[PDB]
Amino acid sequence: HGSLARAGKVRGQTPKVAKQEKKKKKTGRAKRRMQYNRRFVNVVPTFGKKKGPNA
Amino acid sequence: GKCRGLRTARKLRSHRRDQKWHDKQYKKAHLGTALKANPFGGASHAKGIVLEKVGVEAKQPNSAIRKCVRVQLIKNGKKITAFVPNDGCLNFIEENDEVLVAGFGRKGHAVGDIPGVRFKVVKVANVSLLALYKGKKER
Amino acid sequence: PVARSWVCRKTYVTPRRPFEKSRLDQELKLIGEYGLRNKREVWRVKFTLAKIRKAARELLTLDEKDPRRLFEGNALLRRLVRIGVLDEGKMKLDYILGLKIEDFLERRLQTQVFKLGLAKSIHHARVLIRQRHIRVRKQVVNIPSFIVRLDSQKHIDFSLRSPYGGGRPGRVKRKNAKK
Amino acid sequence: TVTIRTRKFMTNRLLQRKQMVIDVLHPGKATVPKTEIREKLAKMYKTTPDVIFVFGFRTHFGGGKTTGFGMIYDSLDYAKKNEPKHRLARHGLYEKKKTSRKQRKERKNRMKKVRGTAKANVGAG
RNA sequence: CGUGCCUACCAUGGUGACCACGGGUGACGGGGAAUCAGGGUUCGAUUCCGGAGAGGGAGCCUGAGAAACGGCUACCACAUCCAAGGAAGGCAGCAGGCGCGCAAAUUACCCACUCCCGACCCGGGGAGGUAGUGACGAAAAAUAACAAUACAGGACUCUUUCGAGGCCCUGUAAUUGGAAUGAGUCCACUUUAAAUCCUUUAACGAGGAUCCAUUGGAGGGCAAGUCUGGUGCCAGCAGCCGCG
Ligand SMILES: [Mg+2]
Ligand SMILES: [Mg+2]
Ligand SMILES: [Mg+2]
Ligand SMILES: [Mg+2]
Ligand SMILES: [Mg+2]
Ligand SMILES: [Mg+2]
Ligand SMILES: [Mg+2]
Ligand SMILES: [Mg+2]
Ligand SMILES: [Mg+2]
Ligand SMILES: [Mg+2]
Repeated sequence: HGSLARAGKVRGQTPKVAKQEKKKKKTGRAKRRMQYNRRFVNVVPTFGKKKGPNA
Repeated sequence: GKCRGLRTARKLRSHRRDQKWHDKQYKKAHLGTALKANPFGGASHAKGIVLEKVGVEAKQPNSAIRKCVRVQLIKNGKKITAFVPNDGCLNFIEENDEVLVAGFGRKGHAVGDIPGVRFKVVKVANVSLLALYKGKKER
Repeated sequence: PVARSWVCRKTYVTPRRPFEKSRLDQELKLIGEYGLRNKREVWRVKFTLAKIRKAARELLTLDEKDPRRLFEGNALLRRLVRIGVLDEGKMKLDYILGLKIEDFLERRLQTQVFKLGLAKSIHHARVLIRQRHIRVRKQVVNIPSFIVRLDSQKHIDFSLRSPYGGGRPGRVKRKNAKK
Repeated sequence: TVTIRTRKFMTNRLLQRKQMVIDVLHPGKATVPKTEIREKLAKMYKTTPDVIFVFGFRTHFGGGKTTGFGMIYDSLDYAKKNEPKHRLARHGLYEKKKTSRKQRKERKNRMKKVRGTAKANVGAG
């Protein structure tokens, strides 16, 4: 009836960007060590109503 | 009320066995026509051979054309419009292929953009469309 | 057919609500305080505190002179003394119910290592029990999840290991540069 | 120089041997061999090592003790009688040399085929 | 051996709405497993006990024991060899192979352990035991730490403190040891029927090209961007609402 033509119009028109180097990340004990050290032991010099982990 | 006397446990069995069929769930799970009318033969996955490519229309608040494959199962011999999942990947599916298929979400319904598709492509000659889309293993 | 064994227990809890802000607060303060690996061992200790409170409530369902209560209720309480969760005073089944999760996080190896000195900022204290450098009594201990009882409780004496014994596996790789 | 005590002891009057549980304390080195601990038992009871046998040694996770069972026989034939054919052989007292399957089991079929003096062929070769 | 178990004779009974009889079964039954308030709901071919069957279905020799099938005969269905005249067949035993499927492990080592058989202290045993494969799973568990010193992202009790800290983390692609600790290369012991693995023990083996953690997502449900650049009801994502 209609076409099967545009098989990935956007994925064909993707301007690719190479995934750039970032230093390799701690896991297990140590990632959750800095997850705790990011936002619970240390935020208290501000108040607690704003929510900005990514903004 | 109920038949609450002490010796009425046959009457409660015979009544509870009589009302349980009007549920949709117990009737499909325990009547024989659900086992021997559907495709897949009461399994989870099924390998199948491409008859052709079929592109079906869409419903109204999501106007598009969805891109699917008619499939001849080796097991059953039945005909199925299985949705080609990914974003390109109409290309990576071809004629006369091993096409593993499975349902979307629930066997008695569909997903709310298509006229009739219930099925979804996994393998292309034992190579998944997760592989073909990225990780580029082989056709 | 074969005979070795077939038995298994899943010392683990999956929680029910996956996405609560309120739950992640209590567990992220719990990781960073007692220096843990991951959240499955947060749930292990609760599964024990689940497994305790099953028997604690069951033996309140029974009669007073119930000898099945008198043997099972006492011996559970003696087990709590031999770990040292409780006091050596209160021997009642309701005082079992008053327990908490933080007693068990104290009686783990590193925190009694943190109470017996030579531990030095908890994430390091995980390491000195992982690297074969803290042993209890005569048997050499390695796994950090060791409940310290009260019959040992004190005897942390690790012979022939580099901050106590010496022995030269590796500083010879330093002294060979210094020859 | 190694620290050995026998904890749990027996005297087997029926088998004419003695049975003792041997804790070998290794504070230092790798686990002292089959041979040298057998010489410790040969010297602690002052009897001959060619008639004194031992087997079995674990190692309990860092330094520690290794545990096994000592055997002391009187005569070598007393040692041969009340020991199995394998546990002698690690000193060299027993050799079998037909320890293979499918040579036992091919001959069990080709002897089954013929019957008689013709089997005395294949019963020879 | 007791009985319609058959045969003879004779009577005319038996079971049924308390679901009989007739089907269906994706029914081997149990002991059990999953799910967790209580009460249930769904599986249970699967090591233990009991029944059945060796392609189908019949028939019998020997034996205390079989209607045996790694016994025998006949038919049917498959099916190999051949001098065409005939003979041997039977893996839902162990491996393996084909066919079948979404679907499941190598023609291994050995009676050392567990037990069993025999005329038997001695020979037997793919029953079993052991390795190879193995992410169905389950238990414990590093993944680059880790403490310092140091730039400071700078907070904290405290005295005007614009900081002494016997209190702290942090971005440190800043330096250091315990050259830590195992992962492997690898003497030896040992375990083990021999070898194998854990372990024990000898040396070597970490500063980010290293000895490397991915999987799903980021409108609401639902933990987490109005951040950019492409896309412009097309491509497509989304288990439902819907977004283009
Ligand atoms: Mg339950
Ligand atoms: Mg129940
Ligand atoms: Mg049985
Ligand atoms: Mg039979
Ligand atoms: Mg047979
Ligand atoms: Mg057979
Ligand atoms: Mg994705
Ligand atoms: Mg997003
Ligand atoms: Mg949210
Ligand atoms: Mg989803």
